[PDB]
Amino acid sequence: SGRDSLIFLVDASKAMFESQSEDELTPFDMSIQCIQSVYISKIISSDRDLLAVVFYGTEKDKNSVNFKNIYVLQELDNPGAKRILELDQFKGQQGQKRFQDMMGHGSDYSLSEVLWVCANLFSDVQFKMSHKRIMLFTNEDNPHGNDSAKASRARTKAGDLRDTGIFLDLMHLKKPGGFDISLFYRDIISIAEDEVHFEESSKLEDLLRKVRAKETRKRALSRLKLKLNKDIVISVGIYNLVQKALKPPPIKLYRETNEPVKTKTRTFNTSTGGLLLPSDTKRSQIYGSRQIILEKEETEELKRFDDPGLMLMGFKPLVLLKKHHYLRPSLFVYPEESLVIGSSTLFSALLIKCLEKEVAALCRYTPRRNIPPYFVALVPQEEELDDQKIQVTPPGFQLVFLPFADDKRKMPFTEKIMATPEQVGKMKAIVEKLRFTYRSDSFENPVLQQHFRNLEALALDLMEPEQAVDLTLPKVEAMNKRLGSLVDEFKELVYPPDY
Amino acid sequence: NKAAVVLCMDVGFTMSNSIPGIESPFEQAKKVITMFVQRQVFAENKDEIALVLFGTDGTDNPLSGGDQYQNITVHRHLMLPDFDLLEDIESKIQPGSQQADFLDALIVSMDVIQHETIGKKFEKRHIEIFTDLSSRFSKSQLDIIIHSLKKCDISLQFFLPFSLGKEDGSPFRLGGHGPSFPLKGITEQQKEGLEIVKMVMISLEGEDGLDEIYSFSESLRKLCVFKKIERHSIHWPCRLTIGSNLSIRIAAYKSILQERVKKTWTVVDAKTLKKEDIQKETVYCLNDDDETEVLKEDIIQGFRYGSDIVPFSKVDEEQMKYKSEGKCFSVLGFCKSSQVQRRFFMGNQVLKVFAARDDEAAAVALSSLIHALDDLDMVAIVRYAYDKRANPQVGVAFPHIKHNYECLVYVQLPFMEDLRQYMFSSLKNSKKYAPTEAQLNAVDALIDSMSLAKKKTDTLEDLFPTTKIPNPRFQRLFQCLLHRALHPREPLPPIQQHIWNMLNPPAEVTTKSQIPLSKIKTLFPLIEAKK
DNA sequence: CGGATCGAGGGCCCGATAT
DNA sequence: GGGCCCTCGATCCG
Repeated sequence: SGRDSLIFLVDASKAMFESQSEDELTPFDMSIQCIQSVYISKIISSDRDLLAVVFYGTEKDKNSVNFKNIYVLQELDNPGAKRILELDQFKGQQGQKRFQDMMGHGSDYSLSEVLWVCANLFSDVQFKMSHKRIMLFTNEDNPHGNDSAKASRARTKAGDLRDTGIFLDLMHLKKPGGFDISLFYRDIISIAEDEVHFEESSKLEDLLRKVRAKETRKRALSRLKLKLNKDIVISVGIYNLVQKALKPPPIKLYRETNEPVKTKTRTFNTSTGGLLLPSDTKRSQIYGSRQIILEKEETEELKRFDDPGLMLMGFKPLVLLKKHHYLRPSLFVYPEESLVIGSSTLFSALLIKCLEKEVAALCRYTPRRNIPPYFVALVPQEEELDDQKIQVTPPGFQLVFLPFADDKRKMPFTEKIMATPEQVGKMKAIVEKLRFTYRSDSFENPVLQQHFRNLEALALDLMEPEQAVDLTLPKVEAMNKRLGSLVDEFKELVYPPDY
Repeated sequence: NKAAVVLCMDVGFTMSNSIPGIESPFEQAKKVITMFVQRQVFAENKDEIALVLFGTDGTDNPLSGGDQYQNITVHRHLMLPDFDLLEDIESKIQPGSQQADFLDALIVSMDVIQHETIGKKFEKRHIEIFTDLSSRFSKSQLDIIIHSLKKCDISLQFFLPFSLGKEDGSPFRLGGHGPSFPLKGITEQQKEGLEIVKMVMISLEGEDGLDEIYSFSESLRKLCVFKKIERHSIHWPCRLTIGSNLSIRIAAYKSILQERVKKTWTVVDAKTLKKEDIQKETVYCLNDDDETEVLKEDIIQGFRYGSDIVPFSKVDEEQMKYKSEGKCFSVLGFCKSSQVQRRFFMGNQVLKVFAARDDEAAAVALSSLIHALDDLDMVAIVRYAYDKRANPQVGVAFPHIKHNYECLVYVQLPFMEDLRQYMFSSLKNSKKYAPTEAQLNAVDALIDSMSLAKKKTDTLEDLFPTTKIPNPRFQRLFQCLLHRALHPREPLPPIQQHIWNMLNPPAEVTTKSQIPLSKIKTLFPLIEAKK
């Protein structure tokens, strides 16, 4: 385990304050808002990651070694309410005025010194940095095009950073005449063994989605063995790409110090009063008069069936897998070359041929020791990149949980009554008029949004609490505006009785 | 939901005749009966179970006029099953040497139901016959048997060692999928008995009555044995709001819901064996540098907001927290089927939204939406909450039309916070991991050889329907619980072979896969990580 | 060092219920 | 009494 370090580097040149002739906010405004959004999400998520905000090309310089035109607004530290409040002072057109007043802009910088300060910022962290990452927000496709020396020194220092283990990711912004990687950023950025690059960002939603993709390093939920046969065993990593985000658990404090209180739940005897050993305890189940006694080992021994891992059963065509047989949220299977070498090759061959034949790999999934198995279907998932070339669907297998005979519940038999084609045609018109585009990120959890809005407001000890509006509620009035006559006409045709 | 079940087991000599590799139909039927009774015993459902054995050495029966229905013993009268009955099945009941008329035994079972059900005690009446049909029989009272079954409203279920279905369609592992009965084991006498069994089932439940005749093997890997005594699912009403004036009152139930352990393991003392002697006390000590005991009253509630720790008492929380607008099924909108991908499904249940019972206008109003979404290939994005206290959900509502029923299927979808975005390395163009044409043609032969589907009929037959197989957790738990109740000195028994046989794919798939697996082993290199 | 799971809390319907 | 739902606590791996 370890704490991740993330540094946000923002360009503050004249071009950054230009709304590059579109209705979207200037790249500087886009950057500041994106940074703020990441900070809040990092507070919401259960991650210890350390964040930092560094500006370059500013007249006022504030940094460790006093390099000209480098302002380190925030050092590498935990996300805070106060930090987001500081970022809010630069958000917007009103925030842009505040930025130009607090610190200058459009000053001659030196990317070599900029990366030098950033690296020196990771130097000053004491806890083990699992991943070191710098995200450069800029709209200048060829910086130091005029200065040859500054450009070569920057290329050299970028190489020194990659050799250290620091990741360099470009957040290229709207540039008149497009943004060119070949001019600059092509050699500096840290690339991948498996290759090329997302396209230039024009909307904040696109920047945030690209930022959030490389935001946190892939964290495998479990590393299991996928046994094709007793002798053919490849290693796979199970990742939870969707996981229900819940309200953080409360912390028990003290009325005066307001420091955390540790809870020690001790189990002891009634007759004696002293702490009881686990060997002296047994498990019981009483059926009527009979009492069945089992040891803790026996209660776990009965749970025992397969060893942890995935056991390939065979290949079932996707048509047989029904959409209504969902039990628990699906997982993502990706190979793990780190444990068994040659896994990725067989995994790739299996994925390609499964997609070609439109068939899923049926397995007997046992996540941990002494756990009963469950049949899962590894559905071949093809890679999808959006127009910004951000990976919307990673390539691999979706672990679809299949229910047992016990999980399928009996249904209450009702008589089939079919509607006339006129009523269906009218409902078709209603559907066609209320048609809309569904996005996975279309809605925000109102309970969480309200909880963290409340904590933010209590956190500034002055803010009244921030009322999150439930996005899950329908635009009633907009829908009534969209369909006025149709609703009453259909209501008269389908609902003729009064009641 | 109560029900009188009488299990009519053939214990005749022919049940003892065993065919090589296959457990004798007597042991097979015994395994099935034990499977049924174990579930009925440990979940403590009020259905009463009686046991009649036909082909016994002796005669213990209420119908004995003119030495009729001889060698039939009512071992257990209709009453709540207990551990003594399970112990008797396990070892006390032994196979007999005579043969009886299975229809005569059915009449004995009917007399049990007719007399022990007085006072409308049972909601459902059910008889389960376990025989091999190798015994000769008389067709004399068949017309009366059918009449008494209908007038008494008693349903039947037959269990044979071989199945009829693959008989008409044309090694051995019990509970396995596929080769679970010798095609060469049915006799002309068994065929004759089968034709009468078929006719009787059709006379009682129509054309679909034939689906209630199972083989012992498949009966072990299904829950069909409880089908007739299964308790109806609890449904609940709400209103599906498609907009103003367009809202439809519906009644939904949980279509899929993970069946979990009913009984809980109570912690007791090894000597006294009572939980009461064990007591759990909570102690508070400081989490910080110092571990001083913290007073339970002075403890105040707090929540973390990143680095800062803000004290927020439960009193203010209830007031400041998000107040849900109430339980509803309001439709947010409609989108194409392609936009909703199964990978985004969330929650731990699937809801089947049916039209409110005894409501014609709502039944048509819902049918119209179902067919409109089906014909247009569209779905409905809705907002759901079971109660005003429950947290709001956002999910998919798609049409689901079959010949008998019509309904909408709700599955919860994710919130922005729930979604997780990671970047995985591409494989389509991984220069380092791209497989050779021979490697791909080897996986091609493997997938073709290991196919779990069979498509004359030109219809696709699933050879490994997992949704029909019961969760091994339960029958394994019942096995161990009974073994400890009857043999306390002996340690826990191993997993019964039929459970492994029912969990593994059909022998034909395993045999077919042997050759391509050996070719891919050599073609696909596997090596352990050490350095 | 997070998930999955499992007690033990909480709040609405419904046959016996003293009224 | 039965189903429902939510919130912690105890159990194991990354």
